[PDB]
Amino acid sequence: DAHKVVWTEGMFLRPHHFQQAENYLEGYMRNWGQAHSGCFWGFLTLDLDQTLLRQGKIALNAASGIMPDGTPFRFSGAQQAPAPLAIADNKTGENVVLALPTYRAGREDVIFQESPEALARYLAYENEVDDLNAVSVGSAALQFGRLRLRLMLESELNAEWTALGVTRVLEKRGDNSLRLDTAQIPPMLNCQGNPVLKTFINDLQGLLQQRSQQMSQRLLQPGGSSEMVDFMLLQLINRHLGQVSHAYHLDHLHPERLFADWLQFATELASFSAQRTPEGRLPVYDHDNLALCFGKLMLLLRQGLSVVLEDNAIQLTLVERSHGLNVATVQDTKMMRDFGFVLAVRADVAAEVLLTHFPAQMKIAPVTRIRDLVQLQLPGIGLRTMPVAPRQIPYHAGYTYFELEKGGDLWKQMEKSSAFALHLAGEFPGLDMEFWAIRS
Amino acid sequence: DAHKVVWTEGMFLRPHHFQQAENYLEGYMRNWGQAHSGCFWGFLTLDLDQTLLRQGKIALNAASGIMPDGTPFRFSGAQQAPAPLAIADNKTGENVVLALPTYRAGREDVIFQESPEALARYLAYENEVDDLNAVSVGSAALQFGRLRLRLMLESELNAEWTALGVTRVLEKRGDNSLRLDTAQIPPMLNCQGNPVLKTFINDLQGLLQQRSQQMSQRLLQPGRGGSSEMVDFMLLQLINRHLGQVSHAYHLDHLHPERLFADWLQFATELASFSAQRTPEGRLPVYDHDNLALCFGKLMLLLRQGLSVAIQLTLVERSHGLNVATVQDTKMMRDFGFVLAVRADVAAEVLLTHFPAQMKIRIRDLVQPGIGLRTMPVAPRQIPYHAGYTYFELEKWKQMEKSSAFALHLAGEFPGLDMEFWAIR
Amino acid sequence: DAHKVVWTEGMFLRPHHFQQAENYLEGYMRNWGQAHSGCFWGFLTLDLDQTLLRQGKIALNAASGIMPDGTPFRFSGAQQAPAPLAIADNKTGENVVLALPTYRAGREDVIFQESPEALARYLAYENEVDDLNAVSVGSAALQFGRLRLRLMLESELNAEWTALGVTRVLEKRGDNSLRLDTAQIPPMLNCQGNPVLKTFINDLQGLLQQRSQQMSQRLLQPGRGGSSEMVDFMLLQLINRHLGQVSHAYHLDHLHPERLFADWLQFATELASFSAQRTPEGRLPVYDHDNLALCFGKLMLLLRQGLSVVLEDNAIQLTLVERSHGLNVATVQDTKMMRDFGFVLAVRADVAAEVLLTHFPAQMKIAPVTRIRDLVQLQLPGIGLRTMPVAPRQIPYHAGYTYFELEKGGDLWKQMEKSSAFALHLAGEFPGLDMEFWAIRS
Repeated sequence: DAHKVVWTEGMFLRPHHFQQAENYLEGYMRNWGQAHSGCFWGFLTLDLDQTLLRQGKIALNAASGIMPDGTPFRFSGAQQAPAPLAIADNKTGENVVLALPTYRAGREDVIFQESPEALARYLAYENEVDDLNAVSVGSAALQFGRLRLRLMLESELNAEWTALGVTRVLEKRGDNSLRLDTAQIPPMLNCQGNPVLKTFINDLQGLLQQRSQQMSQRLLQPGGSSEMVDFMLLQLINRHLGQVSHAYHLDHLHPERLFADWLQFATELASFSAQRTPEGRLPVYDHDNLALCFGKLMLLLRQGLSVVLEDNAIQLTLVERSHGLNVATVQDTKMMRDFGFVLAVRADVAAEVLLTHFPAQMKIAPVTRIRDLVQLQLPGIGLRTMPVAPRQIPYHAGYTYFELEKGGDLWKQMEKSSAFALHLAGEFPGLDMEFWAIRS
Repeated sequence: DAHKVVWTEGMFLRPHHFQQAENYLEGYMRNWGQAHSGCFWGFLTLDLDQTLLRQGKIALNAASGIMPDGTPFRFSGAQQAPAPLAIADNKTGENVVLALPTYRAGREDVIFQESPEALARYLAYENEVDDLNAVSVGSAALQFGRLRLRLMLESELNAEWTALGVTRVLEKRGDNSLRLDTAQIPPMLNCQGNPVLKTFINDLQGLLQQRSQQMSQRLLQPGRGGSSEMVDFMLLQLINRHLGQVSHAYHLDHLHPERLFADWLQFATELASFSAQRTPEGRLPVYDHDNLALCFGKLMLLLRQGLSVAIQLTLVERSHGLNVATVQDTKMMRDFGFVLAVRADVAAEVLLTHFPAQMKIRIRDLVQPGIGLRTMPVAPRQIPYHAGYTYFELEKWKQMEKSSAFALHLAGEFPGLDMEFWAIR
Repeated sequence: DAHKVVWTEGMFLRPHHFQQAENYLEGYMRNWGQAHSGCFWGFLTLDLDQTLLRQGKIALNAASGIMPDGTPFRFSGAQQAPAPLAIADNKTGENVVLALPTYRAGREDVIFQESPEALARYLAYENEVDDLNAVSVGSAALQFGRLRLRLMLESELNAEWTALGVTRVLEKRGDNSLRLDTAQIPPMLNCQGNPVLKTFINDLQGLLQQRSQQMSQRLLQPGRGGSSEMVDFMLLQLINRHLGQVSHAYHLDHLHPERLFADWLQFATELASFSAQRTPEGRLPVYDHDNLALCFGKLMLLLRQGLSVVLEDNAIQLTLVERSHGLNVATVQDTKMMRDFGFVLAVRADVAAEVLLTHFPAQMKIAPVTRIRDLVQLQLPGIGLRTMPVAPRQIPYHAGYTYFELEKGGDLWKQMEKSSAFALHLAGEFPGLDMEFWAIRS
């Protein structure tokens, strides 16, 4: 905590005065900045040297940003950059970072001669500079500070540094070339300065233009609920056409802002999943692991933008034919395989009667075999008693639920069929049945 | 790129030291600010002086903002104000700007006598100031730096300046005065700072309030319904969301135009769902901080389109039993339906049975039956509320798609009669 | 008007140069900062000393933020905090502020001797500091400046001060202790610096999780396919968007209140679509940085009205937060809650009814977090669960669920009463389990 210097008349100026006055004005600006920005550290720009990478070292041609302690930085050129960092010929799967010593008054801040692991924040160097006034006398030689930025392994870090993550090496091959994890993303203050973020945006805009035009075309060429639900999705997509177009053209865009919009998009999208609500832990923004959090977020977005809008459960209509014989037509070809089936049954007999006699007297089969089953006296599809109404169908007190058992040669003919045939022998007083299909 | 000045135990102090240290601090600030603000330059405030515009002279009474290079500034009054720019009868169609020289190390940016060709950033000047301490000896004359802010033509600009658009003269008239394109918008850091942006916000608010009351009123009342009904409720939700958004924008003391633009853009593109395309068509507007009039101009037109939406024809008397229903367009006659609002001092039951028969709509041929008239259980909500009336829909034939007016002729008496005739599309 | 200083060659140096130079630089940064932040003043952190509340004193342990005039500040410890403010016997319902005098060139800005009624911004003090270089000779003694922050009454303010609101004194008890209006919210720069804002977020999230769970389950079942089902689906959609929005808010380490308000206002005005009025009626709530309790208060109301499925506050749902396998934790939001409310578990599972009625009440052990685990290994009982033959009229009744009231009484109940959360562990043989935990006012 750096305080403001008092300057009195008759005061003898010492280097400390300026040193402390700099400390204070820096804290002043840092306090102002940190009070109004929540993820204030990371890279505005970062250019890693790809050629140097063949020689088993990580170099930075240029970079700019803010360190975790609030220190701003910017360097362009090998003379200005941190020492390249060589990688062991055995170490593997290590995170590399760009670190800087934390300020401390209990230790020297500026040094004039480099040192292995010295914690000074600056290195002194000399440079001639012009006076700035029109009237002047010549130039002057000053000493300046050079932030002691440093590339090192994450494992080498300790409480005396602040670091932005830069990359991760996965392999030092035989020929000394470095295999980087091109997926790890650094802390970024601007999505525009990282290529992965940029194509997250670019990719999403493409998904949205694509499904936007698929839908608008079909809604333009059919009035059911199915149509309304689709219009609702198109509406949600259309909102995010504008949003992501703005993100696509913006010169500066903090990733947190982008992530907030897209997380809302993803949870609203889950409305159209079969579950109707987000499932499991939501992605949480992590400014120092953007790759993990935008990765999960992008998966949800892609699932959501690829979902086919579909019913999870529907009631089939029993249509009466000959005495005791009902037929329920399946919607389409694929329903037989994508669904399970439950027969709900109410009757004014004891449950003991229902459970023993009803399955025995009901024969379910594809229409093509029901006559054979009755004429030859063979069972149909099996019925399994469910303990309680499933959750996808409405509870009706008094009803007993039976699940149709799949598998076997009879069920295989059912999968080729378009209608169930339910032929019941005898009678049950007050009998009522519902026939339900539930997605698997 | 300015670096930290190192101060050492015996050092001999040169103005260079202070000068360089100020640069390093200013650039430390600039670097923090620019790391976290995308469109960081523009005006917070701008008060051009009309009084000087009868004189062919663009002058600012006051301004505050940040230059495109990051330089903060603020001034008010004749003294601190940059020189007014007097303009030529030559000039028509050009932007005026407020500019500052860039800073390069290879030239002075303090000068002590003014000279238009100098690229110096500050003009030095004299002022005496008191000590801030309570243990003081007295005041002291110092030299301060005045920011050399230029009012110049955009054509005059070159790589050795940065500038902010201030306006753009379209006409230097014969009356030694100019007409300004009041539709041009400076780069703004706060929407409340510029009147065009403010009227943008106020006008979208009023229009959303209008459509909001418009749509809710219809949905509140019973009516026939139809496929549009659910769509109308969808659009009202969307409008209801933006009533809050725009109210917040309306009340904020500080709002950056980019934030406003990003919200309105998603609005416009969701809005397109309720247009015939079902999705936006063409190329979206793109936010341009230095051309706010164009981008917002486009967006605003998208919005007015999305937020845009029954007529009573006079039953003119010509005789008893016959009134003319001159439709004012033959176009009208096949896309609109037509309804008879009818009330008579007679029993409800008979007016529902007889009146459909003694009023048919070549006609006096038929008088010596007419178009089907169907009872309308619920009145359409587009017709204004009329308690106690019975509504009749004229059955949709084809003699009158080619004619131009209806002829109603009713058989005799239903005392105290009243009648309205409406067309709905 | 803090202009730049011209350092010429051969200039004679005086204190004034450095003084005006710090003015100029401070003004540079302040203009930068203020140009890009509305509502830039307030607290990031605020720690009131409760122990001193008991002597008629308002004292700040620590605080940080920005004053309305642009001045950042940070302090900690009684050595640096402002002098505590004694509240007189008669003040009641008065606002206490943190204040600082405004900079004026016509007045001295540094004083060396504390005095009352002096509008100086700084108080000079002596300290000694090492050289930051290694070419160092040794430490040097300097005079630093310390911000003259001060706690005072809102009524004692004038234009020579800016101030941030800290709290309101409602009553000075007989024993000279003070009771504060805990509902008032200081101007805040981070929602996470204030407990009341944090619980707004946490409450809204739990409501959205509750309505989301319930509505989705109803929409899973096929309905009539009419407009009423579409309305429901439209609302779950609106709830689902804000599940994500509030999750982000809940997890952000730093979030300015104005940003949160703008989102919630839009949420509210779109929710009015589902009200009888179909559109907002009356004056909309307006963000007020210096009265967040008021403006958020109105917003929270609208959102509770639009989302509640019970009458006023006859009942409150508790979120069962899963924290292990079979273990859930229902935090209660009050210490009074456990003496004024009944407690019910709405349960449904894919087991046989006779199994659910017998096994559930035995296999679900309910107790306080501290006292849970032993019971499981100790195989002792927990709070009893009584089947309810009619479901409460105060909470929604899902046909097909069974409702168990918690048996009150015993000694175990007392431990709960003084606890702040239920712990529930269940011997898990229950496919399809869905539960709701409700508290019902008596």
